[PDB]
Amino acid sequence: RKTIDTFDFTAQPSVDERRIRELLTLSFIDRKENILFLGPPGIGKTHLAISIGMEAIARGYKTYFITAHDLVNQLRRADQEGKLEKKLRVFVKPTVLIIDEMGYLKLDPNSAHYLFQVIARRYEHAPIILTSNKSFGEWGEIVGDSVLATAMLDRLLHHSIIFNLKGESYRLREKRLQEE
Ligand SMILES: Nc1ncnc2c1ncn2[C@@H]1O[C@H](COP(=O)(O)OP(=O)(O)O)[C@@H](O)[C@H]1O
Ligand code: BEF
Ligand SMILES: [Mg+2]
Repeated sequence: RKTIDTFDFTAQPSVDERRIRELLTLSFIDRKENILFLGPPGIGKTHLAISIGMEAIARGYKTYFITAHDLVNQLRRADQEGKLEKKLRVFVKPTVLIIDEMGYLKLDPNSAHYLFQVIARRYEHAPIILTSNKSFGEWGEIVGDSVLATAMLDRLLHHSIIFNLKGESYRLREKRLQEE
């Protein structure tokens, strides 16, 4: 549970606080816009995603957080038990779905399509907030199918607000400060 008020914009100058404050108005929800935070590990992607989610919850919007690998794996099981459609509603019903950590783990090519279904069903219905360390061109490798990746991104990116973050890891930052 992280909020915008604990985010140090001096330590992370690659993100414009103004743009983030625009997100916190939650305008993106009615505009059906997805929010994407991209960049290397530890730079505040998940922090910012959770901050927006926390604002949504406070403003009365149902919000759900899950990593990409967990989402794919859970939907796989639900499908094996002939209850795919029921698990799908869990990820489609929330007004704001945060799909965290897209791209560290290559997804089972046999299960990558579960992610497409969530994206396709939420498409032009309810926002997805996504964090990833990979460029869009690398998504083919993640899902094990360049064609499926293009289809996913076509929907995801159509109505979207993209943040490309940079900088040194805040994790290693805090580690230095202790040592020093
Ligand atoms: N500018 C920042 N200001 C305050 N805390 C930060 C900042 N960037 C990262 N953190 C914190 O460092 C840790 C790593 O940030 P995180 O967003 O989880 O990394 P990632 O970009 O890989 O998702 C978290 O605990 C986060 O709250
Ligand atoms: F390590 Be971060 F979640 F990309
Ligand atoms: Mg993260």
